[PDB]
Amino acid sequence: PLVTCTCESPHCKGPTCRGAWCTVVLVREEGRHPQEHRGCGNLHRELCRGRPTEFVNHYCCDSHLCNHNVSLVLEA
Amino acid sequence: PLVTCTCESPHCKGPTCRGAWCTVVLVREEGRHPQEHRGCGNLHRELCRGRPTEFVNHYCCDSHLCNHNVSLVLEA
Amino acid sequence: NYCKRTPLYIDFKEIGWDSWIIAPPGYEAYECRGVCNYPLAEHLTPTKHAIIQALVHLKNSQKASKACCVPTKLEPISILYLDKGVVTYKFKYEGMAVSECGCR
Amino acid sequence: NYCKRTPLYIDFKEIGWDSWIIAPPGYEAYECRGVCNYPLAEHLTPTKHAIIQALVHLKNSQKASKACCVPTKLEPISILYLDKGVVTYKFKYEGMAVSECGCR
Repeated sequence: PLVTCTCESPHCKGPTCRGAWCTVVLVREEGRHPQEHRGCGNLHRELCRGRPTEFVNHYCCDSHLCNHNVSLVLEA
Repeated sequence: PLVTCTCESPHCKGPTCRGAWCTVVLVREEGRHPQEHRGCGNLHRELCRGRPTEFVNHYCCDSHLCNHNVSLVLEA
Repeated sequence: NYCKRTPLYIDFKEIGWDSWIIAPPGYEAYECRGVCNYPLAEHLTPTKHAIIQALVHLKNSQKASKACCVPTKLEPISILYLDKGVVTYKFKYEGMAVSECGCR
Repeated sequence: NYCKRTPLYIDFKEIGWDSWIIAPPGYEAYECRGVCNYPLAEHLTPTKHAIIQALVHLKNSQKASKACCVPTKLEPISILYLDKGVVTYKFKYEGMAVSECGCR
């Protein structure tokens, strides 16, 4: 059972994708501003489960377009 | 049937090694001085067969310590 | 840019392999070029190790390096080559051209 | 220096995975660090593609990049993890620690 997700990242072939869950990933690489990625997930469900840190935050959901405008925050 | 070879390169565990043939490789990387490697070969015998170029030259032989003090030249 | 397969044409004469490879004179080998930035897209089939290393690098760039864009499936090509001066046909000369890039 | 396996200890708390990995608190993951300079040592099990690419890079550093030092065999570790709040034992959590480095 797949779900349709907003796709918003360098790797998207289009505005949506389908997968087992939808994802948002907020990433702060050293010295730069946090960057937000939206897409789908099929492997590495365990990434959904990590506690947020100062440099990364994962969000996963499995409803239709459930990641469309979710916005995350990083640890202080 | 293996042969004992002079080993003279960053990857040598000692002064000699054993393999199917002995090797000398002369390498000129862009902007630097040509560097000589001596060791043994077991795979990629075809490298022995390439014509010398401006940047690389291979020599292979299969006698006891046959690579000990062979010195190569590169193309102009 | 990001990790992906890119063109790379190999001329056998330029590297001296025409002394023994009779045909073809060269071929499309491709290469994998680009950075593997977190998060590692699933089409780059990252390992768990690559994901963890990417995460540590994010936290401290001096503790671990980024994961690397490398070929993960190679394809054979057909050649003619000299075997003791005899031109022979090698159907599957393995490991010559990139079909898939990956982050490792 | 040259491509080789090097130490890399992973603390699960530092990357936030302790929320679901109960034990151990971390492990020796290792990493592959170093350059893959021509000629590619046979213990780095280079592919033909890596050798050819290394050769092209030698001739022109802008036509192809160097081959890359990456893990080529990974080993599992054993963990305890939370499955729906239940602590369970996963014997072979695959792909977690480097046993072999390689040039690709």
